Amino acid sequence: NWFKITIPYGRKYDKAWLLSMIQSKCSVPFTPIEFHYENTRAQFFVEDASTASALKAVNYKILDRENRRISIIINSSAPPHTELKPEQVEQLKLIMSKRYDGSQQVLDLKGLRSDPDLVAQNIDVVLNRRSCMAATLRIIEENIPELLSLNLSNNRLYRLDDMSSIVQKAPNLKILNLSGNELKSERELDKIKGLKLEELWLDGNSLCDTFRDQSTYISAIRERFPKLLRLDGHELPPPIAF
Repeated sequence: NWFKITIPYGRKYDKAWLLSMIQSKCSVPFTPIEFHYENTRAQFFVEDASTASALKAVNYKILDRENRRISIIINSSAPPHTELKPEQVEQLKLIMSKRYDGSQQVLDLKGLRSDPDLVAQNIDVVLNRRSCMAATLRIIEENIPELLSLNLSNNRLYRLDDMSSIVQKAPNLKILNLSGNELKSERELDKIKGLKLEELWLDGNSLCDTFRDQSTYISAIRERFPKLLRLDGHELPPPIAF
């Protein structure tokens, strides 16, 4: 069992001074295996449960030059160098904001991968990646609870299960655009069945070549979203009840 020690604002101090001050308080000798900087914070591992405890007891005990306390956060963790970095998120978060229309609550995450402003920053927004859509939805839940329309077209999406918790994160989502993706089956829609969509776009997905006529297509989709009014830009015939 390993532990990862993080010192927020570690790059604000002399590596030498810092590590020494820690040891001067830590009851036992330790060794920073894999010490490295990752933006302001300093990080290193500790392959020992007893040590980690000793290290954690050093938290809040070191006063710095400008009279601030130095904090040490400790969590157990995997191995040496085996996901989204804070920096990627505040970035992804920032981009998302620039593409949210407050007036109509519309988040446009269209073809995100080919974006100006992050033209090679080296963070390639990959929404078809589980961890990333995870982060995305998480930001929506925190910052845009009242989201009404979400555009996720052209992102090579192929497994909607990754965004199946959107039902509870975006309660009022009514419009969803999934056109131009890599959905193969009709079954994928079942993972987002809970949305009370009024509008939906699926064209551009191979799942369409699954039906022989619009009649069947609309029935299948409406089967999941009963109150659907528009589909692929076209208005649908009022739902017939029984």
